[PDB]
Order: sequence, then C-alpha cells, then structure tokens
Amino acid sequence: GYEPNVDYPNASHAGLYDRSKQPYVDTAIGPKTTIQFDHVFIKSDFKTWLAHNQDEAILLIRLYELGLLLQGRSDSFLEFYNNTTYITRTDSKQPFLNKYGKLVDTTSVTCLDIFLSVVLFALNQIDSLICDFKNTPWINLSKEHKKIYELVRGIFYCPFDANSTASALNVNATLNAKKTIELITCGLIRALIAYANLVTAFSADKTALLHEILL
Amino acid sequence: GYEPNVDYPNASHAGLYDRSKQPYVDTAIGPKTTIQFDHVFIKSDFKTWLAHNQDEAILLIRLYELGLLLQGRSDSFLEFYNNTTYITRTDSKQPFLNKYGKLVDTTSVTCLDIFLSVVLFALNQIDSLICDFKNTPWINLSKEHKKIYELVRGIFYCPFDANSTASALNVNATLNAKKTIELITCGLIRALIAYANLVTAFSADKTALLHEILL
Ligand SMILES: [Ca+2]
Ligand SMILES: [Ca+2]
Repeated sequence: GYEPNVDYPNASHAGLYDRSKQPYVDTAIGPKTTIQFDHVFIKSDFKTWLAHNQDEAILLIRLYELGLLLQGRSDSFLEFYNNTTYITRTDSKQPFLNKYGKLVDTTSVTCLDIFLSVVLFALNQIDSLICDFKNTPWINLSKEHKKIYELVRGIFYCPFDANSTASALNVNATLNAKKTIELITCGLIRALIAYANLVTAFSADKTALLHEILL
Repeated sequence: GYEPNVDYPNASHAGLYDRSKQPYVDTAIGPKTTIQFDHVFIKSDFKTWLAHNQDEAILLIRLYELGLLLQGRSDSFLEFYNNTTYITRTDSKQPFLNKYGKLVDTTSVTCLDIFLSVVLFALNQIDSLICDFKNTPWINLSKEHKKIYELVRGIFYCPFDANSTASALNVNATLNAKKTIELITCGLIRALIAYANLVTAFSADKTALLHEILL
C-alpha cells in the first residue's frame, strides 16, 4: 500500500503524474466540497457527485419540491422560487439552479439528511403510483394516486375527416394516460439510479466521519 | 414532544396502546437487529428493512453475487453455495437464504459498507448495459456489455408450416434480445427502489451512530 502520488495529489498534479481532467479542484476545501457533523469536516463524495452531475442533481431537486407539496410543507413550497432577481427569463431551470447552489453550500449532515429523506419520499410516492396504474389493464387509481398522477404531470387529428377525430379521442384518452406513465417511469429510473449513487456517496462520507470523530 | 407511549414501547405493547402487527419484536436486541461502529451499537433501520422485505433482500443478494464475478472475486464467488448441508432440493433460493441469514447476523458498518458497494457496482453495470442496448435501434453492444448481457441472462413455432419457422427466427432473434432487456429493466427498477430505501435506512442508522459515539 505504498504510492507517494496518492498521498501527495497536488505534487502529482504539478508533475503531471496523473490525468485529472480538472487538476487541483480535488484539493479545494470549502463549504462547497465538504460536509460536517458536530463541526468535524470531511472532503465529501456527496459534494463531488453534485458537481460532476449537475443535470441529475437538478432532477432530484425537482423531486424535493414535489416531496414538500406531498408532505404539506406549504411555506417552503410557495417560497421555493423567491429571490431570483431577474425580471426576464434566464435559464429555464433558474430557480432550481439557485437551490442547487444552496444545496452545494450546505455542510451539516443534519440538513442533508432532510433533503434526501424528502427526495426518497417523492420517489416512493411515484413508484407506488405506477404500480397502482399497472395492477389492472383497466385503469383505476386510488384517490391518493389520482392526486399524485396529476401532480407529477404538471410539476414536470384525422385530417381526412376531422369529424372522425372526436370519436378517436376515446381511444386517444387511454393512449395519453399510458404515455404519461411511460414518461414518468423513464424519469423514475433515471432519478433512482442517480439517488442510489448519491446516497451511497453520502453513506461513505458518513463512514469517514465516523472514523474521524472517534478521536 | 411529550408522548409517554413512544418512550415506553414495551409498556405500550402490554397495554395494547398501539397496533403493531408483531408486538415486542421492535425491542428485541441482538446481532440480527443492530449494527455497530467501534463496538458502539444502535438498533438498526437497515436490519428492520431486511426482515420486513426478505424477498427484495434476496434480489439484492443475487446482485451481490453478480458484482463479485464482475469484480474478479473468484474464491468468494466459487464458494458462494458451499455449506448448504442438504443432498436434496429445499427452497429454490436456499443458498441465498443462507447468505441472507449471515447478512442479518453482520453487525459491523465496515462489512455492511462492502455489501452495499458491490450491489451498487452491479446495479450500475446493468444500467450501463441497458443504455448501450437502447442507444440505437440496430442492436450493437460494447465488448464489455456483450459480457454483462449474457451474465445477467444466466445468473437470473409455425404449426401450419413448420418450414416457415426457420425463417421466422431471424425476426424472433431480435424479439428475444429485446424481451431480455425488458425483463432486465423490470428487475433493475425493482432492485433500485429496494436499494434506495435500504441504503437510506443505512444512512439514517449512521447518523444515529454519529450521535451516539460523540460521548
Ligand atoms: Ca389500479
Ligand atoms: Ca448500442
């Protein structure tokens, strides 16, 4: 287990002993790259994942917002888009980019536990909805899943004889309902693979904390 | 935050102040219900999940075995079914039930970190394979994914004119390949939702440990 380059990464970067695509960022220390428990800090795998996977992080942040609404956290939800500053359009996901930045700035394990718990709550809700939708070929949803269905929906012609369109809707109503579930399932898979990796990084970070706070 | 019943669960069970389906199991203390770091023990959400979700736990154990093979852990793999005792068939999943029991008996955070890391490794492999399979309508897989495909496959007629069958295979070869991916995707979704919940329970257990080992 002897490798001087791994023990001295800045020297490894300086002598070009490695192939890092963004040299020296791996040694930057601040709130954006660490987490802490009881003011004991570690360089965080969780924070590295957020920075390398911004796009997928935004998806999870969008699921956090859904979790708030499903949990009844009214104020947190209704104020989720405040303080954006611009009177014009910017990035289509501007409010979630802003929250992303504040998530990266969060260092306390306590606060980060809350984030992941709400995201998982939303992920479990969506999984439960899809299972209910698909438990019979005839579509029938519980009162609670009918609600989830519309929330996930919003949160995220016969030119030869137009008259025939009207009667084609009865067929196209079911098609639209199923398409929505197929798209929801696609997003759920992507969100789950991202969450699985993010929370394992967080769990490994906690092991490092457990080792550090021992003495 | 005053609720005498939550502070005294055994008394709550005795007076029938709750509706637990298996009263008193929630206060049983042993290796099967705890985890430890540095010989500091906590009652484990992780262990409760395994006990409540045995079926899904076995699926994750099967993915652990796949991860071993993909990581080159030869001995661990080739000995994975030893010490079953019976010369006759028992439960179809007998060796995985045996490993399940030993997983429940494992208390060290260190050992449990290894289990989840290998399972995630297999989950990421399968996700990467599916993405490669579906990146073009014409099926073409990397040399490494061709391998994963067969491993996941194994680890887990025209009666009016039989002659026409032969020429129907060219169509049915692609159909069989796609069916396999659809089934793999179904299992991946189920495994991911289970892993997401299990590792969040594990992460919450580590927070409790962090609180306890402070003093
Ligand atoms: Ca239903
Ligand atoms: Ca391909």
